[PDB]
Amino acid sequence: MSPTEAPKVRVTLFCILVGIVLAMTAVVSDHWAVLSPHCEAAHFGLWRICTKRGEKNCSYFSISAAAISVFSLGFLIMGTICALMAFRKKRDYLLRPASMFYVFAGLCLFVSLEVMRQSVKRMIEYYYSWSFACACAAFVLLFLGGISLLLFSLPRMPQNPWESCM
Amino acid sequence: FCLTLQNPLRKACISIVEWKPFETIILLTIFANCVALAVYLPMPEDDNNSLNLGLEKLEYFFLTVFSIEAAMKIIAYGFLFHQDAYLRSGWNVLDFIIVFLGVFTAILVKALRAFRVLRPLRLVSGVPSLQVVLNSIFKAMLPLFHIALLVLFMVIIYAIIGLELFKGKMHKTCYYIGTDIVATVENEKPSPCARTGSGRPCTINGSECRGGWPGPNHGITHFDNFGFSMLTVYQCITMEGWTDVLYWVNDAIGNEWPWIYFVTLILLGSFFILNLVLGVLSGEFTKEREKAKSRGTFQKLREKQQLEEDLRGYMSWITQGEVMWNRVFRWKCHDLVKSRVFYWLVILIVALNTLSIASEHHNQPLWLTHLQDIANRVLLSLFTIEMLLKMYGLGLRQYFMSIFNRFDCFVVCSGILELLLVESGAMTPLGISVLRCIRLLRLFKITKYWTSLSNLVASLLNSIRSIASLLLLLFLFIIIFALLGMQLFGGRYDFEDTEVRRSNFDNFPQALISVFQVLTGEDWNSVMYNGIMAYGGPSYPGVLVCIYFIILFVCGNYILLNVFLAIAVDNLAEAESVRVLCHRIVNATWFTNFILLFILLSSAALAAEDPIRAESVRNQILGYFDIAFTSVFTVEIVLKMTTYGAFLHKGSFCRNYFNILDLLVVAVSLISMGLVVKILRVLRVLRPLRAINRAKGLKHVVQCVFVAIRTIGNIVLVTTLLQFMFACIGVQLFKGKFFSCNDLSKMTEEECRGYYYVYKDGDPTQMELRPRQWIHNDFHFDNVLSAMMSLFTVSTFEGWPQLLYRAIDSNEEDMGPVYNNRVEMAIFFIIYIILIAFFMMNIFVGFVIVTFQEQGETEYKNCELDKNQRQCVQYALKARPLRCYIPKNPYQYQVWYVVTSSYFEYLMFALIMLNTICLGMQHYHQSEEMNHISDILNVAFTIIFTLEMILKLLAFKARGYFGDPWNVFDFLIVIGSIIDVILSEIDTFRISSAFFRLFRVMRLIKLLSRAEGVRTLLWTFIKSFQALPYVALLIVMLFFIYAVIGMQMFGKIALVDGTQINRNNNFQTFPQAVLLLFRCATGEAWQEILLACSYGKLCDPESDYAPGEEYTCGTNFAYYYFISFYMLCAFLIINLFVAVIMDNFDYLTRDWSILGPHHLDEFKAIWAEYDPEAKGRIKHLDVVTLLRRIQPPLGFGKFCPHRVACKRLVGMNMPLNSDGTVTFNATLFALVRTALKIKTEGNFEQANEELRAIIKKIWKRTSMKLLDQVIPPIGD
Ligand SMILES: CCCCCCCCCCCCCCCCCC(=O)OC[C@H](COP(=O)([O-])OCC[N+](C)(C)C)OC(=O)CCCCCCCCCCCCCCCCC
Ligand SMILES: *[C@@H]1O[C@H](CO)[C@@H](O)[C@H](O)[C@H]1NC(C)=O
Ligand SMILES: [Ca+2]
Ligand SMILES: [Ca+2]
Repeated sequence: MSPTEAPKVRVTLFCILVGIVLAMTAVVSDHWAVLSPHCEAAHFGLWRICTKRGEKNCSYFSISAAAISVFSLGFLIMGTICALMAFRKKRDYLLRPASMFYVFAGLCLFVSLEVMRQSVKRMIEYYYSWSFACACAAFVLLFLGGISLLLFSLPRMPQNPWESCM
Repeated sequence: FCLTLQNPLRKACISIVEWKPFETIILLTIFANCVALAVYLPMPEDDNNSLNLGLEKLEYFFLTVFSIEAAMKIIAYGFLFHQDAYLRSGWNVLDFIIVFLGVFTAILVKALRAFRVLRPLRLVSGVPSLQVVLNSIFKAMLPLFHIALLVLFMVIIYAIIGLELFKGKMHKTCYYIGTDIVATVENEKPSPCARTGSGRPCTINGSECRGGWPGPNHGITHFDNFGFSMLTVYQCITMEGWTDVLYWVNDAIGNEWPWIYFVTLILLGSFFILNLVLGVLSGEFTKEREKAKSRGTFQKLREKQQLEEDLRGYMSWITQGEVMWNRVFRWKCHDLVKSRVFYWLVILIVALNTLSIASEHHNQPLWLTHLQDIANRVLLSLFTIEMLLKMYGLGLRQYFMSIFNRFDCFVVCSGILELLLVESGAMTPLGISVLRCIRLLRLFKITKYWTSLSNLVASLLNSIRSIASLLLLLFLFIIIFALLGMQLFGGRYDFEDTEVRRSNFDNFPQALISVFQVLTGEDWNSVMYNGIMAYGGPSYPGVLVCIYFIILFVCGNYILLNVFLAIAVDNLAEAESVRVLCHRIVNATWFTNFILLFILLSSAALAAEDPIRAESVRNQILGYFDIAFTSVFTVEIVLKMTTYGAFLHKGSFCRNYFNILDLLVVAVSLISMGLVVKILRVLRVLRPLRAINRAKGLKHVVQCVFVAIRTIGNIVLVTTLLQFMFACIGVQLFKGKFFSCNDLSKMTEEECRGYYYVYKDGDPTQMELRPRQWIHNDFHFDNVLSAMMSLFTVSTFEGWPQLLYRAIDSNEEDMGPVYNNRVEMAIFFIIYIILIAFFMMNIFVGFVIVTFQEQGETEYKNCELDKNQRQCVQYALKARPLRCYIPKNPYQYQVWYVVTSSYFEYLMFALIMLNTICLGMQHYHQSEEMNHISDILNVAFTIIFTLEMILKLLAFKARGYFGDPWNVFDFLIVIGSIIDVILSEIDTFRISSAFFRLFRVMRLIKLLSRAEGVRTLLWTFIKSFQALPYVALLIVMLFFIYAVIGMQMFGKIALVDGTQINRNNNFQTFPQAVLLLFRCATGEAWQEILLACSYGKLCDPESDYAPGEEYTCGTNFAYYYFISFYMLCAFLIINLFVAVIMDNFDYLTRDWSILGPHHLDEFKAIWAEYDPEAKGRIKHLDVVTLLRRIQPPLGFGKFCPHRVACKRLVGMNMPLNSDGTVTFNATLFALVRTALKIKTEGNFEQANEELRAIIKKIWKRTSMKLLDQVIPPIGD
C-alpha cells in the first residue's frame, strides 16, 4: 500500500515514463553527430549512417554501441512489466527490481553515449546533434528516476530502534 | 619457575640489588645513553669523526653495566623475575647487544644499530608515574576499535577502486624532441600527459608525449600494484597532498570524472575521523558522570574558600592598623589612587605604550626611532610614579602579596636596569636586542583587565598539571623517533643533485625539527618521498620505509589525541559546580513556492556567468536574464511593505531583504546609464540567505554554539593577544631579514643586479641566463600588521617549514641567507606553535563540554531512574515481534533448510574473500597467462553469486527476498557484474567499460553485512542524519557565495602553468572555483593562492585590456578574501563538530557493559526459534528453555535450570492469557526488570503506576490506552 499510494511515486514514475519515450526516440533516431567535412555530410546513427549534401543517401558502414542499445531497451521492457504487476495485488516489492532495471537501462544508454563520443575521435569537422541531447536527458531522467524510485520503495531507517528494516 | 633456590652469599646481593637508590643509579646511566645517542653524528658512506669514534667504544661501558645490573637481577630472584612486563623488555634490550658483540667479532650489521634506539624505553620502566600513563593510554583503545576498523575498510575500498580505474594511466611523459629530459617550467612538477584526448596538449614547444616514465613524485605516487594504491589513498586521507594525486589523474585521464573519486574520499575521510575524536571522548566521560554526585562536597569547598577570603582580608585589616603629618599625604593616596582617575589615567599610558612598542618599521625614517627612546624614557617616568603611589597609600605588605602587582614590580625594575645599562655603554650588540625584547613583556599590563582572568588562569594552569604527565610522554616519544630516524636516514640524503632536501636528519636538531614537522602533519609527503628515495627508490625492500612515516603519524597523533581527553576530564570536573488582497498573496502557496523556484533560477545563471568574455553569446542571454529578474525581486519587497509598513524592518530577514533588493534595482539604474555595474550584480547573491531563515533546524544548532562562545570568549581574547605578542617579538627579531637575493651568492643590496647563469638539471653544460633581483619572501616580518599575516599561517599548520627554514637561514639586517646559521631561532616557531596548539585545543574542549551540558538540559526533566533505565522502558513499551517467514512445501523446505544455515553463511562469506584477493593482485605489466586466469575468475565469481540469488529466490518466495535491503543490494551487484562480463566479451569479437568494473568491487561491501559490530555503527550515523544536513546547507551556501564573489573578481587571471593558478586550479568557471575553495577548506597550501591573486598578474589574452595593461589583473582584495573565507570555514566546520555531538548523543553516552541493546537486539532472534509463525504469543512451557539461552548479562546462569530464574519469573507478575500464551512484551519487561533492579510488592506496584504516569506524560498520544493495557500486561 504505503509506497504506491503516496504521490512521491506518482511524480517519479511519471517522470520515468517521459524518459522511456525519449529513450525509445533516441535509439531509433539518426542524428547523433554531424559529419561536416567541407558535400558528403552525414549523421552517425545506431543503425544507419546517412549521407546528405538536397540529396539524401542513407546506408551504413560504432558496432559496439548498437548491440549495447539492444540491452538498454531490454531492461526498459522488463522494467515496465514489473511496474504493471506492482499495482494490482497490493504488492509493493516489485518496485524494488523495477527501479533497478531502469538504472541499468540508464547506464547502458550512457555507454552508448561514450562509445559514440569515442568514434568521433577516430575520424573534417564534427559537432553533436539533437538526438544526442535527447540521449543525455534520457539518461538523467532514468538514472535519477530509477534511484529515486529505489529510495522511495525502501521504508524509513528505523529512526528509533525497535522497528529495524521490515 | 624459579632457578635452583640457593642460599650462598648471593642472598646478600638481594639486599644490594633492591636497596633504595638502585633506581637512581640506573636512571643516571640510561640518561647517559640518551646523550650518547644524541651526539652520534651519522656519516654518509662509512665515515667516523673522532667523537663518533669514541662513542662507539663507550657502548661497551653501557653494555656491561646493563649486564652487571641484569645478572644481579637474575641472582636476586630468577625466572619468576620476568613478572613485570616492563622488565621483560629489559633483558630483551640486552640480549640483542650481546648478539651484536658476536657479529662484531665476525668483522675482524646495521640492523642491530637501530635497536640501541629502543633503550630509552627502559627510562619509562624505571621512572614510575609514567607507568600510570602507558597503562591509561591502552585503555582508551577499546572503544575506538570499531571506528578504526571502518577506516581500515574505508581505505581498502578506495584502494581497489583506485587500482582498477587508474592502472598504468600515469606513465605518459612530455619529454623533449627525442631525448631523455622531462620538460618542465621552472616550478612545474613533472606531471603526466596523454597523446589521446582530454589531458594535456603538452604545449611546452618542442616536446612530444612518449611512453616510459615522467612519473609522479619519483615513482612513489602510482596507482598500480596494491601497495602503492593503498599508500596514495592513505596520504589523500590525511588531507595532505591530496591535490597532487588529484591533479595528476586529472592530467592523464582528463577531468570531470575523477573529481568524484577524491572529494568523496575527503568527505568520508573527514567524517570518519570526525567521529574518531568523538569516540575517545565517550569512554572516559561516563566514568566521570559517576563522580558528579558529590554536590554536597563543593558546598563544603566554596565555604572554605569563603573562609580563606575573609581571613586574608581581616588580617590586612589588622596589618594596616599597625603601621599607622605623613598621614595627611596618606588620604591623598586613597583619593587619587582608588578613584575613577587611575582607572582612566593608566589606560592613556598603557594604550600609549602598546602603540609605542608596536610601531616598529624597517626604516622608521629618522624621527620615529628618536621617539621610541624618549617615549620609553617618558612612559617609565609614569610607571614608577604609578607604582610609587601604590607603595605609600595601599600598605607595603598588601602590595607585594598580590601577584599581578608583583608582576608590575618586575616591569618597573627591568625598565630601569635596561636604560642605565645603555648609558654604561659596555654592552654587546647581542645584548641590547635582548633588553629590547624585555620591554615587550609590558603588553601583559593590558591584562590587568579581563574580569575572569583569575578564573581563566585557574582553568589553564589546572589543565597543565593534568597534562604534565602526558606531555612528558609526548616529548619522550618524539625523541625515540628522532633517534631512530637518524639511524635509518642518517645522511643517506646524498642524492647527487642540487635541490635542497632541507629537512634532512644528519644532525640531532635537524632530526628534531623534521620529526616534529611530520608530527603536526605539515608536508610529511615530501619527507616520506625522501626516505623512500634514499634507500632504494621505489622497490620491494625499499618502500618498507613507508612504515617509519606511518607509525610516526598514527601513534604520534594518538598520544596527542590523548592529551585531548585528560583536559576534557579535567575541564568537566569544573562544570559540575485593498490590503486584504495583499494579505493573501504573502501567505499564498502560489507566491512562496514561486520564490523558492525563482531563487534557484536566479542563482543558476548567477553561478556560471562567463565570467571572462564580456562580449560573447553567453552574455546577451544573461543580460536579458538578469535585468528581468530584478523586476520580480523588487516586486516582492512591495508586497511585504503593503502588509505591515515601515515597522516591518524589525526582523533580521527583512533588513537583508530590503538591502539586496534596493541594490538590484539600482543596477537597472546602472544599466540605464550604460545604454556600480558589477557590484550591484553581486549584491543579488544574498537572496538564498533569506531562505535559510525559513529553515528551522539551525535554530537549535546556531543557538547552542553562541552559548559556547560566551564561555570560550575569554580564551579567544587571549589567544589573539599572543599573536600580537609574538608578532612584536617576531618583528623585533626578524626585521629586514627574509630578504633573499635570487642567485644565492651575492648577499647584499647593490650587487644583486645584472644577469647570471641558471644551470639546469645538474650539469654545467646547460647554462641559461636569467636576470637577478631581490625576492622578498612574501610573508616577511616587517610591520606588526605584516607579521600577524605570516604568523597566522604558521598558526594554521600550513607553510611553516618553508618559512621556518628561512628563519633559520637569516643573518644581519640587509643581507642574504647563510646556509645553516643559528638553528637556535627554531625555538620560536616551536614554543609558539606548541602554545597555539594548546589554546586551539582548549577552545575545542569548550565546544564539547558545553554541548554535553546543553543536551542534558532536555533530560533535566527526569524524575526517573537512569538513561539506560529510560531507553529499555522505551525498548519494551514500543517493540514488537519479528517476521519469521517459515515456508510449506517440503521440496522447497529442504532448500530453505540449507540457505539460512551456517553452510551458506560460511561459504558465501568465503568466496568474497577469494574474490577480494582476485582483485587484490591485479598489478601492471602482468603476463598474458595471468590475464587469461583473472578473466576466467571474473566469470567464475559471477556464476556463484548469481547462484546465490537463484537459490535464495527459490527459497524466500519473492515476498520475503526483497524485504531486507541487503538482498536488494545484491541484485544491484549481480546484474552489474553480468552486464560487465557480457560487455567485456562482446568486445572480444571499449574504454567505456571502466564504470561497470566498479560493480565488481562492490562485493566487498557484502563483508560488513555479517560484521555485526560495524553495521551497527554506520546505521547510527544514518539515524543521526537529522541535525547535520541543515548545517551542511550553510556549507554549500558558503561555497556558493565565495565562488561567485571571486569568480567575477579573480578571473582574467591568465592560467600560466607553474604559477599555482594553472589549468587544474582555475578560478574561471564555477565548478573550478568550487574545487579551489575546497582546496582552501582542507588547508591544502592556500597561502600560495593568496599570493597568486595580487596586483601584478597577467590578464589572460582572451579578455580586452587592449593597449599596455597586460600585467594589471590581480585585485588585492585577496588578503581580505582568503582570510575571511578561512575563518568563516573554520568557525562553520566547528558547527559540523557540534552537530555530530547533537544526534549521536545517545550513542556517545553509552555503557555497553551494563544494559547493552546488543543483548536486546539479539533477543528478538531467539523468539524466531520457538515462535516461528509470527503469532506473537508463546507457550509458557518453552519460555523456560528460552531463558537459558540468551547470555549471562541478560539471560541466566550455566548452573541451569533452577529455582532461581524460575524463582525470578514467579517473582515477576507474569500474566497468563488464554491457554497460557504470553506476549513478548510482558516477558521482555520482566527479563529487563531482572537487570533493572526491583523489590517485592508494595515497591513493585508503586513502580508500576509511576511508570504509567511517566509514560503517559511522555505520550503525546493521549489516546491509545492499549499502551495502558500494555502496562496491564507488563505490570499486572
Ligand atoms: C619496537 C620499537 C621499534 C624498534 C626500532 C628499530 C626497528 C627496526 C629497524 C630495522 C633496521 C634497518 C637497518 C638500517 C640499514 C639498512 C641496511 C642497508 O644499509 O642497506 C642499504 C641498501 C642501499 O641503501 P644505500 O644506498 O643508502 O646504502 C649504500 C651504502 N652501502 C653500500 C655501504 C650499504 O638498501 C637496500 O637495498 C636494503 C635495505 C634494507 C631493508 C630496509 C628496511 C629498513 C626499514 C624498515 C622499517 C622499520 C621501521 C621502524 C619503525 C617502526 C616501529 C616498529
Ligand atoms: C616557441 O614559441 C614561440 C612563441 O610561442 C615561437 O615564436 C617559437 O617559434 C616556438 N619555437 C619553435 C621551435 O617553434
Ligand atoms: Ca594539515
Ligand atoms: Ca597542509
